[PDB]
Amino acid sequence: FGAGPALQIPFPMQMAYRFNGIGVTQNVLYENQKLIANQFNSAIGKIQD
Amino acid sequence: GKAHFPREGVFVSNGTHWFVTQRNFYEPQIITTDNTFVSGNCDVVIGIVNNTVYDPLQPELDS
Amino acid sequence: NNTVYDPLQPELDS
Ligand SMILES: *[C@@H]1O[C@H](CO)[C@@H](O[C@@H]2O[C@H](CO)[C@@H](O)[C@H](O)[C@H]2NC(C)=O)[C@H](O)[C@H]1NC(C)=O
Ligand SMILES: *[C@@H]1O[C@H](CO)[C@@H](O[C@@H]2O[C@H](CO)[C@@H](O)[C@H](O)[C@H]2NC(C)=O)[C@H](O)[C@H]1NC(C)=O
Ligand SMILES: *[C@@H]1O[C@H](CO)[C@@H](O)[C@H](O)[C@H]1NC(C)=O
Ligand SMILES: *[C@@H]1O[C@H](CO)[C@@H](O)[C@H](O)[C@H]1NC(C)=O
Repeated sequence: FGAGPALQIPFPMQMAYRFNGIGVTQNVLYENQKLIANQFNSAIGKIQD
Repeated sequence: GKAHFPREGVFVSNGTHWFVTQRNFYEPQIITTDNTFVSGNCDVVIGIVNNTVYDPLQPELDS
Repeated sequence: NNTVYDPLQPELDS
């Protein structure tokens, strides 16, 4: 969105990109999609606490 | 039944056909076995769709 | 103008 015009991307695909960007194949995210979302949610709650 | 993922780019489509293309520029390719990788299956990936992945070897074996 | 080699050809013939 900050590169010029903004381009819509389904959120899980934005994550697939971000994961690929750190060396892990874009299959990890789907195998663990619920795990990843749950860990994320937990971490945010921990910050607020 | 196996799950094919882009090696790079995104799987996208118009009203009738799926193509794979680089994220920053629309240049649709035929989705083939040389464009995808396989990992896991259709029982796991959420949002996976039904299509045919083309194998360039088949006609060479027959020709 | 030059050529590009395709490794499959001799495999189909062998
Ligand atoms: C990777 O680590 C995570 C986090 O410890 C594992 O997920 C947990 O698994 C236990 C059961 O052993 C569940 O009770 C927890 O609720 C799970 N956590 C979440 C956020 O879902 C995960 O199973 C491990 N995966 C592998 C392949 O080892
Ligand atoms: C989606 O894109 C494809 C690719 O250009 C269009 O299908 C082509 O249509 C021409 C003209 O009839 C044929 O000669 C090609 O063989 C077709 N390509 C393929 C892969 O079948 C298709 O019409 C487009 N669909 C929509 C809804 O716009
Ligand atoms: C996309 O959203 C619609 C509407 O909520 C839902 O029915 C569909 O299952 C969702 N698909 C995926 C892959 O999340
Ligand atoms: C593909 O079609 C089969 C039936 O031949 C069906 O059982 C399966 O769920 C479909 N898969 C997807 C991703 O639509």
